[PDB]
Amino acid sequence: MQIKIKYLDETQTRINKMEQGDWIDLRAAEDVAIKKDEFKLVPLGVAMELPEGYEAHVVPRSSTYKNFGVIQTNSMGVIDESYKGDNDFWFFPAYALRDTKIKKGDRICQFRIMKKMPAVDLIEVDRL
Amino acid sequence: MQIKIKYLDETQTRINQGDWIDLRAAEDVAIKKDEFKLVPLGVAMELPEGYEAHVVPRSSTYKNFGVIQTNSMGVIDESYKGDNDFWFFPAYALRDTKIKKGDRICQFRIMKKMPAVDLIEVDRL
Amino acid sequence: MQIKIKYLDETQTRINKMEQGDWIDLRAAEDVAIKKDEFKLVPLGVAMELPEGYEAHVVPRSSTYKNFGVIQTNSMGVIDESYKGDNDFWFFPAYALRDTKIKKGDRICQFRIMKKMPAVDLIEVDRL
Ligand SMILES: O=c1ccn([C@H]2C[C@H](O)[C@@H](COP(=O)(O)OP(=O)(O)O)O2)c(=O)[nH]1
Ligand SMILES: O=c1ccn([C@H]2C[C@H](O)[C@@H](COP(=O)(O)OP(=O)(O)O)O2)c(=O)[nH]1
Repeated sequence: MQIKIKYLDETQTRINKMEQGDWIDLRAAEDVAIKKDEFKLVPLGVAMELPEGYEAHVVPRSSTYKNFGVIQTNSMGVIDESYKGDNDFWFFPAYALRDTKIKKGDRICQFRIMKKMPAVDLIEVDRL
Repeated sequence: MQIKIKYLDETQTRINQGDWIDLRAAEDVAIKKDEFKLVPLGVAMELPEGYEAHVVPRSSTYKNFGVIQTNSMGVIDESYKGDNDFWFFPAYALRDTKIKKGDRICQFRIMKKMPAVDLIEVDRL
Repeated sequence: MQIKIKYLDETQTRINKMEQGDWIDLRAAEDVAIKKDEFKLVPLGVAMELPEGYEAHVVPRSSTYKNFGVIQTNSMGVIDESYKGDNDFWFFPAYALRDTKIKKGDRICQFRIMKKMPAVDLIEVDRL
């Protein structure tokens, strides 16, 4: 199956090929400084069309906290197959636990795709 | 396949493919900066056999409410299916905040449970 | 399908799993004290060889916040099949929101396996 990827501009680092199944590192599109106890949506400089029936999950890297002192505010980001527009760029929602500087090109998070959940009928009941 | 849902009361907003599903606050919940509260979602559910639920914030949850989910991602097992097994969102407030009854606060999907696997102890890898 | 598990030493409480595919709790390998607003990588005292083509995901137990006042700084840890060396021990990255103590043996996080994402073609495009 395939992913189509548009970059914000020619200066964004092209990302890893995916012929092995490993999660794929995504990078800051520009310098971002965040003060302690402040929040920033860090641009990742990438828009994607994911295979039909799939979604992507985004979490921080293992060394993200050590190096940058940030947590991801939504825990795990979900990118649906439908977020496939030419302006549908990806962002890492960063809350800083300490004063920090993130530089353009720094790897800041990682993503993989997964099959979206199957067809389900929700049915209300009065008692389990 | 089917999920059976019981709602806490008649006032809870009935929920609603493949997309993750929005869950909502069952009552008003005020949380001060640096304080924690379990936010009731006013739903109990009987998931399909051999499936579990995963619960994460919505993308806009932090912008709108200034809360983070303290367990990162909640796992609701197939076996949490009793009549009193209502779901909760564990919220830590990074600023003073006010959640209102009915506000969408998190979202869930189901996923097949891990395969049968045997843990074997070895003294070296 | 199996997982090979090596323990740090004899004093580590062996980890049992449920026949059903429940997530599996892991424990702290030693007594760890963490101050408010400090970070510690909490050793779990286990190294594992996961089945081929699988990865593990590590999240906190629902009760970890209430019992120990810590969040997991990477949201959800990804353990690849490749992290199967004799000194590839697993850790829970903990940030304390209050002064806390975690005891040796305490069940603090939980894991399951999942198949790795399938081989996919990343293909750059000028517009979506
Ligand atoms: O974010 C979550 C996570 C879990 N639960 C439900 C399912 C869970 O079984 C119960 C509380 O479980 P527990 O007995 O505290 O521990 P365990 O998670 O091993 O069941 O709450 C939630 O409502 N929200
Ligand atoms: O929550 C976690 C996340 C990962 N690891 C392990 C697996 C990982 O391989 C190693 C850190 O190595 P890395 O090379 O910084 O990251 P990765 O292997 O994720 O690229 O720590 C943990 O013990 N706990």
